[PDB]
Amino acid sequence: RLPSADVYRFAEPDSEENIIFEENMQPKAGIPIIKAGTVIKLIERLTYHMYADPNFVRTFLTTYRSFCKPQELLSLIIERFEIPEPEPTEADRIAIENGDQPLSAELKRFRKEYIQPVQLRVLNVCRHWVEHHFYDFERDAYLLQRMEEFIGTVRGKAMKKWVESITKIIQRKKIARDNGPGHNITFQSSPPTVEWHISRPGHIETFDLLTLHPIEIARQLTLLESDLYRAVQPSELVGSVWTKEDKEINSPNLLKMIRHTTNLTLWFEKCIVETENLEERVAVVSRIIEILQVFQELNNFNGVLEVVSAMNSSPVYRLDHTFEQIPSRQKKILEEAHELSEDHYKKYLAKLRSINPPCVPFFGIYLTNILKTEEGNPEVLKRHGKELINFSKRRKVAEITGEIQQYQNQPYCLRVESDIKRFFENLNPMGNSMEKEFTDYLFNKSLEIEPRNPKPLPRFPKKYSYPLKSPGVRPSN
Ligand SMILES: Cc1c([C@@H](C)Nc2nc3c(c4cc(=O)n(C5CCOCC5)cc24)CNCC3)cccc1C(F)(F)F
Repeated sequence: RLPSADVYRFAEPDSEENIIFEENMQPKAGIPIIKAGTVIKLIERLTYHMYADPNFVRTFLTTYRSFCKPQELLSLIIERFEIPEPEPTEADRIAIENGDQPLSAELKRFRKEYIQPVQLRVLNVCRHWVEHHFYDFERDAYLLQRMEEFIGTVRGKAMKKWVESITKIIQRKKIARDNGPGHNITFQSSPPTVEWHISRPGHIETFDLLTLHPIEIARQLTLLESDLYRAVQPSELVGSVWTKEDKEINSPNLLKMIRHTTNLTLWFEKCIVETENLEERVAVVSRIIEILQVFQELNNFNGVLEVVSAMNSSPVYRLDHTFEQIPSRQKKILEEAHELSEDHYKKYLAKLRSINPPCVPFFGIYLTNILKTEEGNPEVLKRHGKELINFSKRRKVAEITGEIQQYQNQPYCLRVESDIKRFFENLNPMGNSMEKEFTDYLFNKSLEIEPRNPKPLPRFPKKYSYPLKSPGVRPSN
């Protein structure tokens, strides 16, 4: 029936030396769930003759980079396509030598019941690859040449529509190379006016924390973070690519999210500790809590928990004389914001699963859970002396990426202000410093502005030449 191992590797039999399945679920579901296997066995079951497996295709193509390179994958699926057909029977040879057509009964069967199935499943994998994962081919024009040489040498009536589907996707993605962004945008309620404060509209030189409006700070950062959140692809997280040695190649949108998070959070800390006058620093902290209010009103959980991160920082959290003068209202607001994180993020996930769109989810819990998954599961399971790729680990990370992805569909009914947007895109509080040494700077600055117990607090001069009373978090209705 099936071909032999000396001509075709994807016809080696299943064993505990080559595949492990999950026994959780599946009491003869038809399709088993692979816990682990060799890459050959994974590719085989990705392109199986008995069944299509679209959930495995998606999960595989999101994650394969943790176990297999693009060029290796393309070689493997092409090898899977190249099935050896059987030789004729002795009677069919006799028919051929007589000048007649052979009956060809097993060959006709094997084509219909093995080859065609596997080959159409290979094309299904290729089609999913060029649609949802085209960045591999954007990063590798030789990979694209190989794919297009493959797809354009496929022969057969049965393969025609798949080849045409794949090539239309490849051509459409080639247009995307020079096109880029556009306006789409699911937005439904009426948007507000842009709110303005000490900064006169367009006078970018004047823009600061206390001079832009706190509602508008929150709304433009929410617009920004919504776009940053929505730009991260699933595959950028698998293997923790942001902490591999090709991060700035292969985590482009992910590092932009991470760096924004760092720059805004350290900018809040910087704003606080470099205001050495206590009374001004209360105004700073109070304004950041008002930005947190508007983040809470917008359901930008990412912006809430960035302020939580700044206020719980070593430099800021010890500034007891500042927080003593923050009113009980704003203290309750920070307490409730901290409570989002308490008990493993219990209140966060309960709130997130009960609010209505739009939102920006907190991004850093997903990174944390992916790292816990990465550090807590082996890359290979050992069986019988052989090492099998832990695909259950990859499925676990892929599941977490889908919990991100379900919220990437929901932009805001907020008006963009392009100068405030560009201002916040260009935050760099550290400058030429690095994070650790900058936060040690900020901690030393904290100890300057509020010294420790038996050294009394000195009086420092003002730095703001402008009114420090906020306009408030209520809009100009
Ligand atoms: C509420 C607040 C906060 C918020 C954001 N922090 C915190 N708020 C609560 C609890 C916390 C426990 C804790 O272990 N941490 C630490 C986390 C690791 O980093 C070092 C701090 C921080 C906490 C316990 N439950 C009650 C609410 C920051 C500054 C000023 C104020 C205000 F009270 F003045 F408003």
